[PDB]
Amino acid sequence: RKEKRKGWNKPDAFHVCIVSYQLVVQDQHSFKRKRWQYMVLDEAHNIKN
DNA sequence: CGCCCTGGAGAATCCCGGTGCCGAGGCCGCTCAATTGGTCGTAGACAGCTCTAGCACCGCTTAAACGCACGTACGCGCTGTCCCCCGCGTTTTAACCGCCAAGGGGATTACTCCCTAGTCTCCAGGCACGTGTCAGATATATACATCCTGTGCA
Repeated sequence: RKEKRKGWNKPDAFHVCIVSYQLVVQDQHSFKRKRWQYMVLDEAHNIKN
């Protein structure tokens, strides 16, 4: 993940990113820094709580 | 034939932004032991006087300190050996959350009696002190006890 995040910030290396549900719990501090346009949730019956 | 010195390579570090996050401090409400004064009685500093071991000293009387000479043997330097834990990759488990919500007992706060001991008081007696007495260690008569000497002998 560090190797994925070293081409991350300054330029645009991707038009979309694929991140698992549970990884945003640990990496929430890193993912909250970058601005985003669309964040979509699959099978929302998880987050329902 | 194989080793210091150089050069290429790699990665670990330092430092400078860049944005989200939370408790340090400020602000208020409040509220209780510090502050001020008076009363009261009480131990500490000031002599006072005394008395007693520390101080400085002098001179026998040994007795450790010292200087040195020898020495020998273990601390140390060097060398060969080998093996054991570090570095790294691959396997395996501990712990967090999600589900899906309930109580539970133990220190806290507040209240409530109740009785053990501080304080005061007087009566008595007991252990620090002075003296009696024996234990141990000390210094000296003493009855033989071992050389020395007249001394008489064969």
